[PDB]
Amino acid sequence: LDAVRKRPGMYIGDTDDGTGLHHMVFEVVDNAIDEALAGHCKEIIVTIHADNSVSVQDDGRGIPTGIHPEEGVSAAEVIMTVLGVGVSVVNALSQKLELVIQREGKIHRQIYEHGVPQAPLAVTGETEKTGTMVRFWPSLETFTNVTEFEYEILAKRLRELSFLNSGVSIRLRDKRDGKEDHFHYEGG
Amino acid sequence: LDAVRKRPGMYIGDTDDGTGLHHMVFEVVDNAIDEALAGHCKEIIVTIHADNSVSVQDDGRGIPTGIHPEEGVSAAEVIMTVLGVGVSVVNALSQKLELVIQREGKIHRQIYEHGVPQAPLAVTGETEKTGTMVRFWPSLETFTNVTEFEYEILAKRLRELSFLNSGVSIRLRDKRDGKEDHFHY
Ligand SMILES: Nc1nc2ccccc2[nH]1
Ligand SMILES: Oc1ccc(Cl)cc1
Ligand SMILES: Oc1ccc(Cl)cc1
Repeated sequence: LDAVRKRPGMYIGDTDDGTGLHHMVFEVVDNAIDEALAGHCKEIIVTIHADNSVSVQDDGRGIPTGIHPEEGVSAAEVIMTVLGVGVSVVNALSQKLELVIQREGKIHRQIYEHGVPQAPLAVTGETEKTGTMVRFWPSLETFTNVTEFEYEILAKRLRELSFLNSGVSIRLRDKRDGKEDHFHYEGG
Repeated sequence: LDAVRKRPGMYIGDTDDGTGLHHMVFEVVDNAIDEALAGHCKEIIVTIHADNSVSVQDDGRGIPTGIHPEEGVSAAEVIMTVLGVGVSVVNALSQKLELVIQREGKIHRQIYEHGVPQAPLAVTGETEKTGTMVRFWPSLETFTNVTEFEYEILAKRLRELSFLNSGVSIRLRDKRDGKEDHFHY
């Protein structure tokens, strides 16, 4: 990840005008849509939290959690820490990132700070559901000037995406003011 | 450097009891002694600053500044960013690190934050002197509980080093309370 940290602008885009900041959300959304398309129901939920973090949930199979034979860590960690631009870029440029994977009846949890995992991926409990959740706090050392998420920028893009991804329910929620939207095109 | 950031205790030592914190200084000192040993004047200066940073100076040749052909960056940056344990570990676990190299008639400067160079090593002026200086601010995300440098822990180790490295003068200065020592065999 040190390559991304050296020159963040080359990977995410402009880090001052807010375009790079919103590209962080859309990179994560692309991965979530990818996961949601594997299942039958297919719903993603994008939430803008009151602390200007964004979470993206899907109800898909869940990112692989088993140990990678070469890397010697969970396959989830490899995805988050090895170099669309990749979710590893989002992780690198997030001062905090929370990963929650529900898979094979188990809840898996891991926390990152500036791309560095705080502990190995851990099974913390049980679940009937499946899916992946990523919540990230954009790094204020990287992202300057425009640091807060504009609802309209996300709402517009997710609406455009709904028509290209048939059968995928996309929910947008803003916990700052309670505003929400539901984009679900069922064509074909 | 992510391997170091992932498990800092495994490289630097215990990050809670103060062992790792002080080992940061000693790793930098090891490189300063190597550089001092191959200079005419053989002195290093370890300074504890008021803002809880430490700087280590030598008056040796200055570490190499030319572009490393494989890595494509200054040889100094390769030393600071690629894996005694090494100054790259110290760089990775410092919230800020200032590098100053005096070599071949030129002053070179570079700043790192958490091991990440803020710009390429740059020529900032002219000089007659030679040597290397590294000042580092230990990351308060990594180093907990014991966050401040104890003078006597550093003085004890530098005394031991002065006997082993007989030719090398070692000065220790505390800018918080004006305390100082000069170890030389
Ligand atoms: N605050 C902060 N910024 C960082 C950048 C890279 C690795 C660790 C870091 N901690
Ligand atoms: O919902 C998701 C799924 C995958 C990833 Cl990397 C992030 C969010
Ligand atoms: O004085 C010195 C010399 C070399 C290094 Cl890497 C750091 C400090």
